Amino acid sequence: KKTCPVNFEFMNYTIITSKCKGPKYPPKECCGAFKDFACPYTDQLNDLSSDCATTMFSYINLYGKYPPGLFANQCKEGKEGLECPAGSQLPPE
Ligand SMILES: *[C@@H]1O[C@H](CO[C@@H]2O[C@@H](C)[C@@H](O)[C@@H](O)[C@@H]2O)[C@@H](O)[C@H](O[C@@H]2O[C@@H](C)[C@@H](O)[C@@H](O)[C@@H]2O)[C@H]1NC(C)=O
Repeated sequence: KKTCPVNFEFMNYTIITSKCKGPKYPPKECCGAFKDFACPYTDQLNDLSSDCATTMFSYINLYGKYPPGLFANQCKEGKEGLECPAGSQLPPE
C-alpha cells in the first residue's frame, strides 16, 4: 500500500474521545463523532491503494481504547450507514 499522506498519528482525536465513552458507547453519538472526524478525509481514506483507512482506524482505536470495528458497526446500525452527509462513504476497515 502507498504511505498515507494524512498524518493520522499526530491528529487530534478529542472530538471522538470526548463524545464517545465506554463501556456502554452511545451508538449515534459515537458514529456522529467518527463521521465528524473522518469525513473530511474521504478522498484519502477511499484511496484503496493506500494505507490511509487502516492507519486511521489503528490510531482511533489506540488513542481511544476502542474495540476494532466499533464505529463501523455503530454507523452501519444507524439510518445513514457509513455515508458522510456530503455523500461519500467511509470505509469499514
Ligand atoms: C485537541 O483539541 C482539544 C480541544 O478539543 C475541542 O474542545 C473540547 C473541549 C471538545 O469540545 C472537543 O470536541 C473539541 O474539538 C484541546 O483542548 C487539546 O489541547 C490540549 O489541551 C489543552 C487544554 C492544552 O493544554 C493543550 O496544550 C493540549 O494540547 C488538543 N490536543 C492536542 C494534543 O493538541
